[PDB]
Amino acid sequence: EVKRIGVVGAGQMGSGIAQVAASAGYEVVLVDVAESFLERGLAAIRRSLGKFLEKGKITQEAHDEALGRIRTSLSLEDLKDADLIVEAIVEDEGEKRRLFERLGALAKPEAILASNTSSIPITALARYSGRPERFIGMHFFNPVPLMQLVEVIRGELTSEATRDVVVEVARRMGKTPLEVQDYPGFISNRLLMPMINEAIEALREGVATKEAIDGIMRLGMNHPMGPLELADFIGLDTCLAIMEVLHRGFGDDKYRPSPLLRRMVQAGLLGRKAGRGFYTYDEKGNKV
Amino acid sequence: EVKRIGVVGAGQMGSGIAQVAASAGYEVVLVDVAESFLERGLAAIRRSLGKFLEKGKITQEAHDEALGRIRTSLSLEDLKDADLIVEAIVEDEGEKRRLFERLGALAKPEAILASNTSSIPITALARYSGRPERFIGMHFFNPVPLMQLVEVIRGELTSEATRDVVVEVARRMGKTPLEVQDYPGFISNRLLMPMINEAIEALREGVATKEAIDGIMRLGMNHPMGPLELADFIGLDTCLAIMEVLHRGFGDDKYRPSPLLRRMVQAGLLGRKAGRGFYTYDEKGNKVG
Amino acid sequence: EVKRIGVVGAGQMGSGIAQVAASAGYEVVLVDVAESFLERGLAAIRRSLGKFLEKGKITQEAHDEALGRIRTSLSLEDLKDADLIVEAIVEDEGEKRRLFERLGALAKPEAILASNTSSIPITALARYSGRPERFIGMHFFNPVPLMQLVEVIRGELTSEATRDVVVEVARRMGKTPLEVQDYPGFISNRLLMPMINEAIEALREGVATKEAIDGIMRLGMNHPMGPLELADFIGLDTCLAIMEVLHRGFGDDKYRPSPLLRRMVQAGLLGRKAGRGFYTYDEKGNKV
Amino acid sequence: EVKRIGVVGAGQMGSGIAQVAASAGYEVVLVDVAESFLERGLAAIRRSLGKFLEKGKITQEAHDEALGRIRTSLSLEDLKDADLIVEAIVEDEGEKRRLFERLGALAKPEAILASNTSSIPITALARYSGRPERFIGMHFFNPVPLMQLVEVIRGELTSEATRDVVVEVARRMGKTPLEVQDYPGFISNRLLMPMINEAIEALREGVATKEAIDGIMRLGMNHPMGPLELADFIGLDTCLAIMEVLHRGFGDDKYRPSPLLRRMVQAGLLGRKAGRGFYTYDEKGNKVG
Amino acid sequence: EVKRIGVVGAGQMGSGIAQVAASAGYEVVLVDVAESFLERGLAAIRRSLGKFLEKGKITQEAHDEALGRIRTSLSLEDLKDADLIVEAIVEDEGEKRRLFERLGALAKPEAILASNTSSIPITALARYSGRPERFIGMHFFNPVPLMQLVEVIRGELTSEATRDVVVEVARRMGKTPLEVQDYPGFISNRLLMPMINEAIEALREGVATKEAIDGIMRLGMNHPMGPLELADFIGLDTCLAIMEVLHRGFGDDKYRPSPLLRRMVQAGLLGRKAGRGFYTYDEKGNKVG
Amino acid sequence: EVKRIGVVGAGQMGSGIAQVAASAGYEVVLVDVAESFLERGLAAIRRSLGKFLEKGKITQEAHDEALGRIRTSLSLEDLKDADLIVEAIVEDEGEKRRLFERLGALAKPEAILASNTSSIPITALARYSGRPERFIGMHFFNPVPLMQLVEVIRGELTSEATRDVVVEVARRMGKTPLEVQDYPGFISNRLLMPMINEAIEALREGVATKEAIDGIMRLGMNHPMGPLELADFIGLDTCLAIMEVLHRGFGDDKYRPSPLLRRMVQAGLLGRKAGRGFYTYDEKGNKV
Ligand SMILES: NC(=O)c1ccc[n+]([C@@H]2O[C@H](COP(=O)([O-])OP(=O)(O)OC[C@H]3O[C@@H](n4cnc5c(N)ncnc54)[C@H](O)[C@@H]3O)[C@@H](O)[C@H]2O)c1
Ligand SMILES: NC(=O)c1ccc[n+]([C@@H]2O[C@H](COP(=O)([O-])OP(=O)(O)OC[C@H]3O[C@@H](n4cnc5c(N)ncnc54)[C@H](O)[C@@H]3O)[C@@H](O)[C@H]2O)c1
Ligand SMILES: NC(=O)c1ccc[n+]([C@@H]2O[C@H](COP(=O)([O-])OP(=O)(O)OC[C@H]3O[C@@H](n4cnc5c(N)ncnc54)[C@H](O)[C@@H]3O)[C@@H](O)[C@H]2O)c1
Ligand SMILES: NC(=O)c1ccc[n+]([C@@H]2O[C@H](COP(=O)([O-])OP(=O)(O)OC[C@H]3O[C@@H](n4cnc5c(N)ncnc54)[C@H](O)[C@@H]3O)[C@@H](O)[C@H]2O)c1
Ligand SMILES: NC(=O)c1ccc[n+]([C@@H]2O[C@H](COP(=O)([O-])OP(=O)(O)OC[C@H]3O[C@@H](n4cnc5c(N)ncnc54)[C@H](O)[C@@H]3O)[C@@H](O)[C@H]2O)c1
Ligand SMILES: NC(=O)c1ccc[n+]([C@@H]2O[C@H](COP(=O)([O-])OP(=O)(O)OC[C@H]3O[C@@H](n4cnc5c(N)ncnc54)[C@H](O)[C@@H]3O)[C@@H](O)[C@H]2O)c1
Repeated sequence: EVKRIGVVGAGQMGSGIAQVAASAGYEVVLVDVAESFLERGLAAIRRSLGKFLEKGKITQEAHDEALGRIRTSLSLEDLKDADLIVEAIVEDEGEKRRLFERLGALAKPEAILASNTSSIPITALARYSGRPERFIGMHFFNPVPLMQLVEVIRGELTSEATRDVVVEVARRMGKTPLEVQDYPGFISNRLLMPMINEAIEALREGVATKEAIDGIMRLGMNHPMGPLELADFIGLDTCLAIMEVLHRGFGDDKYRPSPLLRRMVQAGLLGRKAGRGFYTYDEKGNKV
Repeated sequence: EVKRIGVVGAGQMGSGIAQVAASAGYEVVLVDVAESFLERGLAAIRRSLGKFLEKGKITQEAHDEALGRIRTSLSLEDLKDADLIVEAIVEDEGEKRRLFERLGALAKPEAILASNTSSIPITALARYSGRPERFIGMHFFNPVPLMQLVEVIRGELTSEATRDVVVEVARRMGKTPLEVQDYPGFISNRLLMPMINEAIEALREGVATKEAIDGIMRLGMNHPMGPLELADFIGLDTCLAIMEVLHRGFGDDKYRPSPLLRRMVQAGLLGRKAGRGFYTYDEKGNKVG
Repeated sequence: EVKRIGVVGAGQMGSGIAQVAASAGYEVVLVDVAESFLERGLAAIRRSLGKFLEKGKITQEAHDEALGRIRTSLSLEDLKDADLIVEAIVEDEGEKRRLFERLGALAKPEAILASNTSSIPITALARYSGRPERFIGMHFFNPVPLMQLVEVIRGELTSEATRDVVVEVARRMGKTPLEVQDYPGFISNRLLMPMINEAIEALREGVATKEAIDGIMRLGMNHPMGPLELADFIGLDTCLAIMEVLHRGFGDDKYRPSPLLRRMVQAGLLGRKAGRGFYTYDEKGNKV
Repeated sequence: EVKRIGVVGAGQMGSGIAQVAASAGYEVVLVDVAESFLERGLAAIRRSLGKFLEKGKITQEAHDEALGRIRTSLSLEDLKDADLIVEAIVEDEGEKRRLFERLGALAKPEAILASNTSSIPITALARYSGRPERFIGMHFFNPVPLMQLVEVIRGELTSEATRDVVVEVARRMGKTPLEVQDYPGFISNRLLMPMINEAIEALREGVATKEAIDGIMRLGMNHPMGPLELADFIGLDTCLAIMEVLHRGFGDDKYRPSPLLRRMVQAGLLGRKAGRGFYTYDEKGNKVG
Repeated sequence: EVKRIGVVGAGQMGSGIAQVAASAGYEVVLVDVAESFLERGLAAIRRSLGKFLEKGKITQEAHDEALGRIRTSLSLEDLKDADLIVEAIVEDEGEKRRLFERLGALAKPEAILASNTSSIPITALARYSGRPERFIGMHFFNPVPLMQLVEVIRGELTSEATRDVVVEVARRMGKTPLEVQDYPGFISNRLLMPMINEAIEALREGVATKEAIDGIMRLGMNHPMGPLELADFIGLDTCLAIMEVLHRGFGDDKYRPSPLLRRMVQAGLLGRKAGRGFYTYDEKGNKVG
Repeated sequence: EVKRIGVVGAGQMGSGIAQVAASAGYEVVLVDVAESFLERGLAAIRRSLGKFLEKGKITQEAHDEALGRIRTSLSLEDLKDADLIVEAIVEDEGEKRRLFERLGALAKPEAILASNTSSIPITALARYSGRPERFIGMHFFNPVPLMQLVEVIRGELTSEATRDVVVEVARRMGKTPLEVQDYPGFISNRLLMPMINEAIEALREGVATKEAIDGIMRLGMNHPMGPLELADFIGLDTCLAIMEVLHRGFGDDKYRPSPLLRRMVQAGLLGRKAGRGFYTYDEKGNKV
């Protein structure tokens, strides 16, 4: 039944989702708002599939056939016969709302619509879609070709059938789909971001240096990255937005953002992407 | 310096601290309250040093010399000339208080006293010791011979000199000492335990199953253990006690224990050590069913 | 501006290109698909530099410093910061196309990409690269350490700046760069291969023996090798592929391969590398 | 006298023989029937010499010089001036016969011809060669670069001089040549294979499990591999073929193949190379329980 | 349930079985027919335990306690309350029969009787014992303190319970018990001895020298000893007796002893113990000439 | 303060000294006069570290890191920043003199120079170095990775500081440094070689056979090797050279070489390395 997958957004996540869908044997249409963004997206797909081929993880045939199953477009109308459309556009409720109203109008009636959103309520996006029973969260992990997890998020009205289809797509993509209810932060961000926020509060209070905090979590807890270097990697603007969703969604002070996180974002010290957050980065990323 | 190290408590942590001190070239006196506990402790040390020798991490000489530098005793008086005494007894403020009053009285004036406590304020233990400028937290990670971290916790009155001595001992033990202020949860537990507590709240609220929660944190965040299986490993009684220290010490509802964590502890479902917490364990401590 | 040169293919030509780049003072990253091929390539570089040292063409210092400037790698991503990348992989348009799509995606924007291709249109490879203004033919001659010529081939879109950079690299390598337009056979193969093909036709027609044909061209025209022994040296499969490129590219019967050349290739009589073409060879490649 | 060695067959054994000949300082011409087979052969030689280099058994120079002494060819005529030609082609008497008739015709008169055959009579191959006095068995052990033994097998007509030359080549290859007469199974297969066959019969009779049989021979007799896991390693088709040579060559029921060995081969349960014999193997050739 | 072990025969094997039983924590009564034999037996036990102590494989305490658990006796009646009695007397069916009839009469009803026999059918000895369900083969390997293997041999009537008890005793002795059915040669001798016999036949036929035969099996097959030097080590009289058991028990010419093996035994060339078999030995048992 | 160790001579001793320095955590530069000698040296280091790894005496990490700390070179100038340089070249005073004059000129002023010489006076080599207070004997035992002893030899002018640094390096190498004054034969050779020489004289005089002499010293005195088999192991040329240094240095006939030792050396019967001395050896160096 699922043969054709639409992906909206050829960014960090959408280009990975398009790749894993194509590698699984699905026909893929990847949509964005400018040719330059589509080109940047297929460049990321060629680099990733290229590494899989180089290290003997896939054959020449599978490499070339996967690329052959990806078509790019500037036109949402080219998703009219997709069985599943995965949205991976900017993390902005207004933008996703306008997209899902359009997708609800043009997608064939049996098409499932899915969001890769980190933080926006699945139930709200489901209402904007006009087909809430055929709406679900399909939350991938960065970078998509390397991360086995899909967090599958049921909206209030998500049907059993919708969940079964998306769980099977994840399995065909070589992923482990784990199901969660639509509450603020789902599981992934609800568990991760308050610990990062607590590290930032400990830093503000002078409990320890950034090096001591990151070293304690790496060496003591075997986290691959400490929370402050991880915040820099995610982006401090993204960290703040997720803490605000927890604070506003639970309505509980428990989830208040660190005032130092607010201050860093006001300063534009947004992490690796700005060349500076808690640490300073050179042009390649790497700390200095 | 420091030539002679006392370790009080030949348990899970103290037997590891004794081993790493001995392997570093320090003379060690390991003290407990019964011969059976000392025997269990040196059995753990022989098993660990045995594995290091077998895998070529140490020589026969270093293996034999390390064991040769460890003496056991039932008498605190045998610590009278220790340069550093590390306490690793039961996590109970009253017990540690009575021990530190005794150690303050009998240890030579220049001796530094240290606690491996997970949660009890270093500043309070420092006052009980009678020598707060020569008191410090020296917080090791389980299992001590394998975990490179020492969290070094300054009490209000801990001197620069005391910190310098203990940081150097940790380096000679092959550890990375990272310094933290004496506030509830230090860094390690303040960051870890509220995330475990949040996983337990998500489970109570029906947001996901225990398998989905642990799988998401393992696969998504590359945590070696998910928070619920980790809670079982630490002990749910220990998890609840640390959340209570954060709640009482910060005085902030932010750190309130999950009602499900309280209920599990009331039921005696304490994790691996009880054969059941979030998961069920066999006699070897592996999941079953 | 050019400090770092990538070479893809540690074969007959790529190992020579890597050597002359290293001897010229450039940092070299030499890439192939297996460690054994890289080892075989640096063994050829050590043998050649060893002969240059023995005959007093270079000093011990220059010998050791040249080897010191060559790193081998199985990862194309190690060419991310190369100023110039020269491709010397198998003569197959599909293989080169997939390589150049990958190189275009991973190389820094200012990097120039070049092909050592004998026959494949530079303008086509330039399109596959995604950066045609920064694409050029850089055609070396076998064996690269000994042959002074570089044939520099402008694609339709090759910039003046790209040509200037590659002409300067050739000069720093001690080579004479001579410029040609991207048309079938360039100059080198367009002039050489139809004369070899004509010798094969004269042989098929019974006009003379192979010895008479090669002797006439050696003694009469002062060619170092007659065309039939030269065909055996190049490989009859390579001769046929070049004649096919001339025939298909000009679309002109003038350039039709000799039916005897087709027949020899069907028989696997490919020349020196098969132990037999027009002549019979021993294991060392001498006539018997 | 021996400067130039021909090897026919760039397979498992021939590529090893070529390598050890080249490492010993001989010029080697390695012959096969297709370029792909020659490429596969020199790939195996580069991998092995690469490991010798990595472990400090040889220098970069000796590595490069050894490879420099190996030339490949599709033409038997290129063996016209070889002093010694060692055949390591398919174990098929007809194929070896056609090869040895050709080699006898083209090799210079003083050239010695040798077979690596496991089981075909040396005396018969010697007759096919047309120079039986200059024919001998030179039986190497898998893998050739690692195994010190050469079993040197005299045909009925093999001269003293032929034996002396081949014994000296084996010594220059760093091998221990041990001399045997041309009778079925020589020594190696005559002694080994009937014991493997007996283990298979004991298994068929229900005397013990495969694990008990292999464990008894490993622990009791200090054999590195038990006979059933060894049969799987050799290939049950090869084990059956060698038992048939003993049975037909001695003409004695003493050497009859186990009916269970026949049945396993009829089923295609050939051992490691088929993914299953007595034991089951994964793609890497390790057992799975 | 097994606390007390009887061993009958204080020879090469019985003194080893007594030692490993004592080292495992069992009370041991070691019986023979003369004081000199008992003295020779405990001398071998002191030498072996002495070497374990010197090399630090055991403590002084364990050394002294093991010797303390061994009593010697000339009276079978001293086995009246043994839980397990292991026979290790001369390899003679008549002698073992008379012993087992006596042991069946005097041993307490729940006592298990076991034979270390190399070759005599377990089922026959079981019948002589009068308690076949409580009879089993417990076949140790020379020298017992060093060899991990026990071959456990079920008689036709041996109970599951008897097998379970003897397998557990072997494990407490630090051994690996591997189970086999009572058929001629069990597994160990059925697999080993026909290959030794074949080496002797190849030698008689002039296929190769003794050095070539032993060298081929050492270097080619990674056997620690070649079959001819191994035959000398075992004793050629023992080799012939085991081949006779295979020949008579299977009733199959396949297992006929080599005529050269018979001739060597007729000449008294019995191997190391006679100073000459296939090889010549000095008084220390090293090859000479 | 000692971080970087130079070793000159990649022979039997120098390759062992380089290995033990690298295993102790020092950065090592190993120098010789030809590539083949450096290759033979690192082959011996790989074989030795390989055996330590195989028998579980070291970890994979320690094995790989030790090899990673060794660089080879044909240029003494690469020792310009060594803290300690240990010479282990040919036992020839003229060669060591020319080396130490060069090392004195190029090594940084605080660098200590040490000789592994068996027999040449430390005080003389110290004068050739131009920095006698920073010169010392550091005499290792064959084979270096297995032998715990370092004989530390004070020249007339060797400073306390120089001795302290070299004693500490020996301890970090896992060795037991024992201090001796610079007089002929130091302690090791002064005690050992006259007893070997006496065994040779007893053999020449027909007092006993070589087997009786070696058996008496093994069984009676618990020497692991008898003096004649030991002479074969050391090399009879080395034994003679050491006896000559005792004879010429003390100026005392007491230390005259056995005429049979001179005769054996004149015949080239040098011991294991020649396949024959007092005993005959196979290619593996076992008696025959
Ligand atoms: N980056 C992460 O690690 C990560 C992880 C999980 C989930 N997410 C979520 O995935 C989504 C995408 O994030 P990203 O990191 O890939 O962002 P990105 O900026 O890399 O990509 C966003 C893409 O969407 C395109 N786009 C914007 N508006 C559009 C519209 N109206 N129609 C079509 N295309 C439009 C942009 O041009 C761009 O190509 C967000 O909701 C984010 O919260 C991010
Ligand atoms: N984060 C954690 O996992 C955690 C939690 C709580 C406390 N701890 C800390 O770890 C250390 C001990 O924990 P463990 O897991 O090793 O425990 P354990 O119970 O295995 O060992 C403690 C040892 O102390 C001995 N002991 C008790 N009272 C004593 C006394 N008065 N004098 C001497 N010995 C005495 C006990 O007999 C026992 O051998 C303490 O410093 C404790 O504060 C660990
Ligand atoms: N050989 C000549 O005389 C000659 C003359 C001039 C031009 N050329 C051209 O140069 C090119 C190479 O020729 P050659 O003779 O060196 O061939 P070759 O077969 O010797 O070498 C090709 C190498 O490329 C490697 N390779 C293949 N695909 C690869 C990939 N994707 N990435 C990295 N390495 C890869 C192969 O493993 C091999 O080592 C061809 O385009 C040929 O037409 C050849
Ligand atoms: N593999 C072993 O363990 C082993 C042990 C000892 C002896 N042997 C014997 O060595 C010989 C080779 O065995 P292998 O395992 O190397 O086999 P293999 O199949 O790996 O190699 C045989 C090679 O011979 C080539 N070949 C076949 N017919 C040929 C012909 N007529 N002329 C030229 N080349 C020809 C094939 O192309 C192949 O490359 C056999 O006689 C075998 O019995 C094998
Ligand atoms: N020697 C081996 O390698 C070996 C291997 C395994 C099994 N076995 C078997 O073990 C048994 C013992 O062999 P061994 O090598 O110890 O022999 P042994 O001759 O060394 O010991 C036999 C002992 O039994 C005693 N003995 C004889 N008759 C007796 C009797 N009626 N009552 C009590 N004691 C008596 C003898 O006095 C002697 O002390 C034999 O059945 C033999 O086949 C021996
Ligand atoms: N071999 C022993 O058992 C032993 C014992 C202790 C001391 N020593 C002493 O150690 C020194 C080394 O002896 P060895 O056995 O290692 O000798 P070796 O011949 O094995 O090694 C000497 C190395 O020095 C190199 N060399 C020669 N001149 C050189 C120069 N000018 N610069 C750099 N390298 C140069 C040679 O090429 C060779 O690789 C001698 O002084 C010897 O007396 C030897």
